[PDB]
Amino acid sequence: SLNTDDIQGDILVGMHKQKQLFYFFAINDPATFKTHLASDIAPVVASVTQLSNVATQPLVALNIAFSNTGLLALGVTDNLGDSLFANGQAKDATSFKESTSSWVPQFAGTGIHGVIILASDTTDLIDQQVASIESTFGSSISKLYSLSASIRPGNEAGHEMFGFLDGIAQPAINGFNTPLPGQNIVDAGVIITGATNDPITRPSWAVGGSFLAFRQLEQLVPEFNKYLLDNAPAGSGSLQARADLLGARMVGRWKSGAPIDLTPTADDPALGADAQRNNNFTYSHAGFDLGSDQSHCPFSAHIRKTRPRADLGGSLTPPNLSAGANSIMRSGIPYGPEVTSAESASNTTTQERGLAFVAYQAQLSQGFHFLQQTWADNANFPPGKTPATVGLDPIIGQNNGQPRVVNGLLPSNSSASLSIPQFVVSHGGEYFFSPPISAIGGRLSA
Ligand code: HEM
Ligand SMILES: *[C@@H]1O[C@H](CO)[C@@H](O[C@@H]2O[C@H](CO)[C@@H](O[C@@H]3O[C@H](CO)[C@@H](O)[C@H](O)[C@@H]3O)[C@H](O)[C@H]2NC(C)=O)[C@H](O)[C@H]1NC(C)=O
Ligand SMILES: *[C@@H]1O[C@H](CO)[C@@H](O)[C@H](O)[C@H]1NC(C)=O
Ligand SMILES: *[C@@H]1O[C@H](CO)[C@@H](O)[C@H](O)[C@H]1NC(C)=O
Ligand SMILES: C[As](C)(=O)[O-]
Repeated sequence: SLNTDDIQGDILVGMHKQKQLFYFFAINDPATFKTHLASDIAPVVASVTQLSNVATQPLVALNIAFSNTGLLALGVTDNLGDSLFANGQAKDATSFKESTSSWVPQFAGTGIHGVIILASDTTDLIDQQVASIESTFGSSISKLYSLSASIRPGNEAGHEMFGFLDGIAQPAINGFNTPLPGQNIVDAGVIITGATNDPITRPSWAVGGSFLAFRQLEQLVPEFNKYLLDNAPAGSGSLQARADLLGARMVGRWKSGAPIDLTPTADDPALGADAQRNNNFTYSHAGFDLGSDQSHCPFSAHIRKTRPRADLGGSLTPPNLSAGANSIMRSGIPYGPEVTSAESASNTTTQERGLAFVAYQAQLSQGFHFLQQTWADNANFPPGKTPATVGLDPIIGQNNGQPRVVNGLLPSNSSASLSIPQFVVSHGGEYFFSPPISAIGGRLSA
């Protein structure tokens, strides 16, 4: 099975901290960088084992990942077996029908050699650890960009910026996770490079790693909320209820985490909070035609677009096991301030906030990149539906900056289209490789 002593913590279990910093660096002096990578970083890289034990949480959890150009800067010229990783995310932007005009300039290029993920319960601890790293490495490293992120405050902890409980759904790794009801079950090699049934040849030092797809996704929260009020379906329910319904129809879950498939007309917070129930569905319903029924959940809903379940065949009763190879592990975390009074009032965002999106997978072409291009951005996915035009994912679907046509959202008429402005704005990111911990003070320091 998996050697969890040698797998970086964020890949499989997440950092388990209130605050994170994504610290994007260039390598100036490989020789000196390597010395300190081996001596100072490697020994303190947090493993899955370490982060899985409540009694061995580090004060600051550290992970580290390298871009293609970072590996080359280290003289590591081996083929990692991933062309998307090699080319970098900036080159991939066309695949997602987005312009680099909105990108963080530092992302729009291949100058970034890596990212250090620091995680801690206070920003003070993170800041001090940055100081220690910079003093240790000196001018052998340059900070190019950073992004601070945090779990949201109070009762919104674990919710993303639109207000929805996040981090319910992940693939279970066969032989490692004990699966929850409804959860997909996949080979380790879907997530971990060189692991069980990863068909791609890797360098030996890379066995136990994963590809990290980072995306800085700004969310326009006041704009989103206004759209919901303005386009809420008619009905006998209150305006707030009907606006909330439309939001949940877009996501596929209510804010509590309750899947709309299991509770189509109102939130069920007891269900949302219950990990034994809140993923226990396939999209199939007795007496309903899977191909045309959007009364439980639109074909276009975010979670349905990103894990189709019964939409791609297989069991109509849970768990559905379809499309395991297109699973991602998600370790995203919100960034930016809470929505301010003035923004709430004006419906207009002025302070950047959103999701520091992190997806892990063994093949970028099967994971994040696939979900975004082949499913979310595909107006005829899922296939074989009636009507055939599902439209785009209303959360992440992109159409070159144009409003997205999204069908199925209104319960009264599945043929009714909404034309929806983007509420998520990509500011880009990069593809990294999080190596096994042994490689950090091993090959990468040699
Ligand atoms: C800021 C942008 C995004 C927001 C606000 C967002 C929000 C959410 C929410 C609220 C959930 C439901 C929580 C859960 O089931 O765990 C979810 C699930 C998910 N999202 Fe996102 N998401 C975003 C971007 C992305 C992107 C870019 C992808 C991949 C291309 C992605 C893939 C997924 C997947 C795979 C699931 C779980 C689906 C399942 O297993 O049923 N999301 N997202
Ligand atoms: C996850 O969801 C499934 C359904 O998709 C749940 O299984 C269902 O559980 C209910 C209540 O326990 C079962 O009800 C039974 O129906 C049979 C009809 O054959 C009846 O003879 C019994 O008297 C009873 O009413 C239902 O059969 C069962 N369905 C299936 C397909 O297994 C399951 O309980 C959920 N898991 C969790 C942890 O909630
Ligand atoms: C924000 O949008 C809501 C709903 O459309 C509207 O009632 C309100 O007047 C808007 N705020 C401003 C400042 O226009
Ligand atoms: C359903 O929506 C379609 C597409 O806009 C429209 O042509 C049709 O008239 C609608 N049906 C009803 C009953 O509103
Ligand atoms: C999942 As059912 C009880 O609507 O067939």
